[PDB]
Amino acid sequence: REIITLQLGQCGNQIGFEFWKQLCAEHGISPEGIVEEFATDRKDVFFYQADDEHYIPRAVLLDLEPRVIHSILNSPYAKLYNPENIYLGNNWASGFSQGEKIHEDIFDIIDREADGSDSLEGFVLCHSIAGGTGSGLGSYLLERLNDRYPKKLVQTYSVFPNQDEDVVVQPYNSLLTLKRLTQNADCVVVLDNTALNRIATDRLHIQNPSFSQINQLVSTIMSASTTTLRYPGYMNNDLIGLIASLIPTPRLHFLMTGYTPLTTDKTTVLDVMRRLLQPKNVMVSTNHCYIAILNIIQGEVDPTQVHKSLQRIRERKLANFIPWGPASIQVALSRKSPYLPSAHRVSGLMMANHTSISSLFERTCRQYDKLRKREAFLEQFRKEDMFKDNFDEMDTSREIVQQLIDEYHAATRPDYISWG
Amino acid sequence: REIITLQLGQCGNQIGFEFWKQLCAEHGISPEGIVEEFATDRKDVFFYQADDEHYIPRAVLLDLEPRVIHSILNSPYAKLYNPENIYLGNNWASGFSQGEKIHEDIFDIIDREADGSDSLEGFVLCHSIAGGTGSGLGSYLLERLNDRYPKKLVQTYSVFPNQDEDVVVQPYNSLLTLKRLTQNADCVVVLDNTALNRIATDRLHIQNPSFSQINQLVSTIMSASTTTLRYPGYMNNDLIGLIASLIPTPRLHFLMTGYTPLTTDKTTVLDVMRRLLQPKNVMVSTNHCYIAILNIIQGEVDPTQVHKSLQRIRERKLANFIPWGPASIQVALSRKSPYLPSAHRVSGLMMANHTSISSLFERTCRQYDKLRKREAFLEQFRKEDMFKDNFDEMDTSREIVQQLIDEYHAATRPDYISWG
Amino acid sequence: EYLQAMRNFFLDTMYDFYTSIFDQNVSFLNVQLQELDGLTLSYKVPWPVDIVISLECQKIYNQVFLLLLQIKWAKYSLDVLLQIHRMFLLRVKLMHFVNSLHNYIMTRILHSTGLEFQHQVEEAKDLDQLIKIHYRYLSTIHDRCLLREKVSFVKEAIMKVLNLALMFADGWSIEKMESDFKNCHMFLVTILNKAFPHLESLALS
Amino acid sequence: PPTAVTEHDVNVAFQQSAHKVLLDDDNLLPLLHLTSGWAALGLSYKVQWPLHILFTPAVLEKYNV
Repeated sequence: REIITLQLGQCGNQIGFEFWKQLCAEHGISPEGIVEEFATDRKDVFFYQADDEHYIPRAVLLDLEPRVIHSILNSPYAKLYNPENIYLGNNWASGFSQGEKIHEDIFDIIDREADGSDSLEGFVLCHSIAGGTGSGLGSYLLERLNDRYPKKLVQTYSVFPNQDEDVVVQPYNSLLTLKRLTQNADCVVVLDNTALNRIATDRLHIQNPSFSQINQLVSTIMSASTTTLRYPGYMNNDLIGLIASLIPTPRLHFLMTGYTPLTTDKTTVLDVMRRLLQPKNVMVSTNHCYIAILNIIQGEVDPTQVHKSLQRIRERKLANFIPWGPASIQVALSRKSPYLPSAHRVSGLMMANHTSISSLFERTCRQYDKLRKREAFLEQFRKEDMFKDNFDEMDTSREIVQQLIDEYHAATRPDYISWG
Repeated sequence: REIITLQLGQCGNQIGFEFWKQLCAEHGISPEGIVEEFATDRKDVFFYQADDEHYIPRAVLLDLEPRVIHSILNSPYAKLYNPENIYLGNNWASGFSQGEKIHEDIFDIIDREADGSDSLEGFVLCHSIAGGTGSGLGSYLLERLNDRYPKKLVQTYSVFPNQDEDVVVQPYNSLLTLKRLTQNADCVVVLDNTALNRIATDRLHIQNPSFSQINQLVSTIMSASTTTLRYPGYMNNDLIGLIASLIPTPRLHFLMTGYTPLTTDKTTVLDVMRRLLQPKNVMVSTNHCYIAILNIIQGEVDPTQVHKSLQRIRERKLANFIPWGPASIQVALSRKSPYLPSAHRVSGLMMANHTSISSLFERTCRQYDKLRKREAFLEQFRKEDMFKDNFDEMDTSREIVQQLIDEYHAATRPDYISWG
Repeated sequence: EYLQAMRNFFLDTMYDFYTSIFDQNVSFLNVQLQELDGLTLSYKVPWPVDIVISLECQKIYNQVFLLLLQIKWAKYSLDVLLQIHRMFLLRVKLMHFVNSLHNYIMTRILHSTGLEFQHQVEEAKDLDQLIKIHYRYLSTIHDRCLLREKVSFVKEAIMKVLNLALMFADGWSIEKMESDFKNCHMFLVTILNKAFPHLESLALS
Repeated sequence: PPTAVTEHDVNVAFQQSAHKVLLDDDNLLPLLHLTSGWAALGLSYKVQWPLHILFTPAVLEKYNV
């Protein structure tokens, strides 16, 4: 059903605008919203059911001090959506306080779009971890949505920040935002800028327009994640049916992503299964076994050979898995999307709950603990000081992520029949 | 039956002359009045039944200091009508006093046309709110008709003035004229120059010949409002049967208008129903629900799918409505008018009694109250001072429009079973 | 030409004809024509058209003509006007329902089926089949607009609300009308929710 | 089911569910019928019988199960 998309921060507004351009080019949509002469499919997931099928995206843009929003403005895709839901520092404290002072009218924008919608099923946050203006503001405002609407689902698209540390409060910003992602969000998809830049230098020799290329990558990711909804498929036409298979524990909602064609410039399903089982098709960088793996595929397949593919991949025993419990690898299939150029016809995408991300969390834990012991990298924000005199919110987040690391490592153990 | 049309003021004479050109081009009429070789339909609503069907319009032009009347003169459509019913400042007091001194001979022109007519059913006033020479004179003379003929219907075509305040007595002029519209008129259709200019800048990039374009718009409005009469339809061939459905309260006679094709440079009836249910097809700019909505349509329709359209729009429940009482949306259909070019074959027009106009009234109330408290924007007219030493006519009108605002807001309440 | 004139110059033009008598006699009808009960009308069909259009067909036309005149009676009596304030509620409360009933009879039956019926009679290739396709419209248009069906469980409300258009016209008490009106209205809505299909247009209103 | 009231209700609800998106008209062949109401669930359907004897009553009951 009806899901309202949230874009915020410089990075989040970038991939949100790119993804809306992707869905405008993808379906039979003009740059004005007009249904084209080649448009059928399910068109009410983010698309406003207008009379002449002006499929207006449910896209709420809220930031302050607009820079990239001007670049969004001089475009014909500012005529695709505008139900007047577009709204005009880089620290957690500054963004937090700026979100505090104007929370009411932007939440009125939220409420107007909410009652204007037929239903509400999820909040999709276009974001990046410590995204400058996105950080602080997004954690605050995410707390406002989670308090104000406890009956909805939260998926947060963000990337792991790698800017080669310059802001020195970035582990604090990511730590507090990660606390809010634990307690005010039900799904967080994070990706490594390092591994994506490695794949970009792998397939081609371009790494310099990294923003533009990464918009293509995560726009392919998000269109592939919603393709079973936006084109008539069979299952995971709800977000919640997709989320339920991944999560055995509502604090372990952090998923690894991989994509089977690394070049775009076909063959059977067993082959792409073996490809995706390799960790070099993964977009993300002791012993770690997955909790549950699920794959979406789109392309030209043999409908009987997918049975044979699962049969051979099983009897190969090409993976490990976790001691505690019967899960599986899970196959999901949908159509190859029409009305775009179709190169490398099989494109697969994987969502897996892996314990390897606890090491990445521990890296940020060690960075935060190091800068905390040194205590010269908070820069004494007055907004942070009046917000928290003792800075024990960071201590509480470090406690939360440590409890999650403990849950990760006891889930690696067969004693997750007992407590983790 | 027979309705005599009144055009007065610069604006009212403009759209009246344009509308008479519209009906001359519309029916089989020469610029001399001669019935043409393509002329059947009902031709006695404003058309004098001459022998050789010189369908002379019942058009009474009365003003003083003629400027635009000279532009009406050098035209072949001055030979369409002239039964000698054409007669040769911008304030309410000046126009009021000028209408006072010559009321007798122009009322003799009225009486001569009245007994010359077979019957009398309505006065259609071509006007604009605070139309300069129209204001004051029109309120005075409207009082003369309402006193002199209490058995007739008054419809006043006017537009809400937006000239970006320069005359500073304009809220006083509109306030007194609005008092006369409450107590000496039974129907007032007002339109926002702001929203019409917004639609003009929306469909095209022209806003500079705004007078010429707005003549086309309100001439389409008025021809569409009278099309069921001037072409053989079934119902609302009386004005009063049309007016009766809109009005539950004889002081709430102010109607909102919308028009379904916004471009002219077709499809089913459910679609235009959904279009007209959107507030962007409306020509006019807390919670506000309509009292009663009625629509006229002209075009190529399926006569069974209009049932299906009302069925689907009802079961959609795409609208709210008012607590107190069983009203409905009301469909009305007539022919698409022949002998003109027929582009965008479905053209719909809506009349609705909405409580949102009370906010517009309150805007003018706040403007009048502000200029009254400042008391430097009446300019001390001596005609106004001898007409009213204490200027309590404006106080009484403000009382009247406040009572109407109270009726509007208690009609928003379910307690309009009790008094409003 | 006669068939087109039938449904357009009776069953408008005849509205004013009825309204002049509304505010009598057998000679008044003729001078008004040449300018809620009773009311004959007389006209002759020529013999080449009388061996297609029956004599009994006039008796069928009279039945529907009477009922439509009663609708115009109640409609025109309420198209002259625009606890103490309770009368205005009784205005909205009734004007609704009479417009719904009128919309039903006019649009849903007499404009759908008649427009199809002209398109069907042009597909008759002879004299005799033209009689048959006509009669298979007559005996069902005589049924669709209520003249033989649910005569005292739906139709009686239409009968009793016609006098409310007179009682409410006089006053131009009030609560003692709406208590009766909402009860018979609710009987009608709770019967029509199971409905032949063309009654669902006013089942909802 | 009382089997005189619910039969109308299932079809009314079904077409109203269909009106929200995707075939608000065109293809009225499926109509929810009734013979718990899940264990008394039926359906009404129609195919062109002279032009489809591939579908029979037997073939469509097999699909219905």
